[PDB]
Amino acid sequence: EIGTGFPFDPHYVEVLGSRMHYVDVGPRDGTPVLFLHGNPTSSYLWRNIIPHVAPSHRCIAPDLIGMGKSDKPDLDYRFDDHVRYLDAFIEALGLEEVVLVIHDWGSALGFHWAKRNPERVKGIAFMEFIRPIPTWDEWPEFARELFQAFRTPDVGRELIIDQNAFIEGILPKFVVRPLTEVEMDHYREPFLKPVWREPLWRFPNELPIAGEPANIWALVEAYMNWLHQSPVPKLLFWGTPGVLIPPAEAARLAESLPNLKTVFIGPGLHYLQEDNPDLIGSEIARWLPALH
Amino acid sequence: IGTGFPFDPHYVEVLGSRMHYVDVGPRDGTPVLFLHGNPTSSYLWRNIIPHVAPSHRCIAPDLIGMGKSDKPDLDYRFDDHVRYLDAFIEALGLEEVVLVIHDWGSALGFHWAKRNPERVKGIAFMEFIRPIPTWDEWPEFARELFQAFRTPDVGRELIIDQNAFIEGILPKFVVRPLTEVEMDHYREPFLKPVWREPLWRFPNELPIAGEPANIWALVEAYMNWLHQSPVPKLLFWGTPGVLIPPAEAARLAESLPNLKTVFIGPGLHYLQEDNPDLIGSEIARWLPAL
Ligand SMILES: [Cl-]
Ligand SMILES: [Cl-]
Repeated sequence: EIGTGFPFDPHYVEVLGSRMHYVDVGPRDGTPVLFLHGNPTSSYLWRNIIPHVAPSHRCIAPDLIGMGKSDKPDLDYRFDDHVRYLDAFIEALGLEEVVLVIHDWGSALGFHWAKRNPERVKGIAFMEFIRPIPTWDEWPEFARELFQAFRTPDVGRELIIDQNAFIEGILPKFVVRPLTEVEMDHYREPFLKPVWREPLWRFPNELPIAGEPANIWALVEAYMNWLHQSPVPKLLFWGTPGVLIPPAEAARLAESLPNLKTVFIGPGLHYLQEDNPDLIGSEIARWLPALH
Repeated sequence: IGTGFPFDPHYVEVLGSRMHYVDVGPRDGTPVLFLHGNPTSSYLWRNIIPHVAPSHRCIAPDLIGMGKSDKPDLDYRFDDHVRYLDAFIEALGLEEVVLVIHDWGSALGFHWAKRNPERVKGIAFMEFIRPIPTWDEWPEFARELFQAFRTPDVGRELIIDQNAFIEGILPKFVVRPLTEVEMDHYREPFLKPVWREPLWRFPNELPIAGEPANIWALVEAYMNWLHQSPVPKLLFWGTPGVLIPPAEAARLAESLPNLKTVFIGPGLHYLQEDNPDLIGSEIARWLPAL
């Protein structure tokens, strides 16, 4: 029964201004074994191979830049981009000599690194690796039309980006046994529809206005009532005309909040820190010792 | 007004995610906890912290999904932020704190303070979230936009597609002009993302029938190196395979020096998913001989 779990603590190293994730298990010394995945996978692909090797050797399995749990900087993600990031990853880890275990585009990276660093490679295990394919007749007939479409302008991006054809189509098509839903979800995870700007939209939809949404209205009314009764020392900064706290609200708070000091900061709307940070910071500093 | 952000990054793992935070000033004493709101980050506090750090530890987290913190798959409702900030505070082992809070950071800070009243030694606040009884009390110059933000479909087109909260509201809500350097700090966490670009670029780099020529030459070059190199080699292959069918495995057995070959049985391309135990155990048996 082939394992679906990924029982590996995350490790990250900063590389050319981004972070790359990697598996790092086994002893600390000896020759490390460096596992390189390809498209559209991650170190997840090695999850059931690493445990055979970890008892005797250090196992390092990075996620290529833009993949797995690695950062996704704004690159073209051409082969040369992957070369740069993997080169810097190996150097950031201070690796000397390695054994390579490589697959697909990770094999193009590994072989290219090995050719440039032959003294540092003690062995290469490889499988289903990138070699020059002399004609499309040498490409498997059952996947020829699809890969030709991937390489066809516009249509390739529709299939791979809009329809996720490489994860939903190629990946199970190129495994003989059936992948489970848990396994597909691990492969889907780095490429789900991005969170992106969701937090910025959800916040205004939570603002407590005219009783709605009711759960936030109740919670905010509760802490406003707490503030009205609490002896906690309070410091209010307000600007004019303000947004949430106009002058009239500042005066209401002066009437209603115990133990309140109020500072007017001058012109201000909502992000008062951008209009008079020096007064805000200096007044906080002056107020803090009075809290002893 | 300074535009730089001269604070070393710190990260802490919270509920499976990394949260970024500023941590400056003395390492002990009561800490001052700065909480930003929408659509900002610890960057909002960059010119206020230096007044406070001489006397007190200053901690300024980026809320989950914002700043340099991770972006897990959440709804990003208020309750999500409550959970991650609660766990952030406990992860740092904070006991008593002074709060300095703004906007949704004030809703988070006041709500935390009410639930933990023994641990709050003071609260500084500004432009904070309070119950707004009617839209009448929302300033007219921003009222239509916030009504639109809360309208189905329209609100997402504005905030997500057009970045209205960063490109519109943020400078609308500062009296002086924000500089482009400041705008770029505020834009950075929310730049249009990379997404699936690597998945499409890879098949367009495959060396097939000579193209693309730069990859063809590079791949030919390392294949020529492999054919002359004495390095120990171990090839796993399956049937029918994809890139390495049986006839190609046989050709490699003839042409590569110092090669051991292992047939794994049925296999196409991701052989690790069809026979991981044979691949892993054969690598383990092979490594001592190196
Ligand atoms: Cl908001
Ligand atoms: Cl590919």
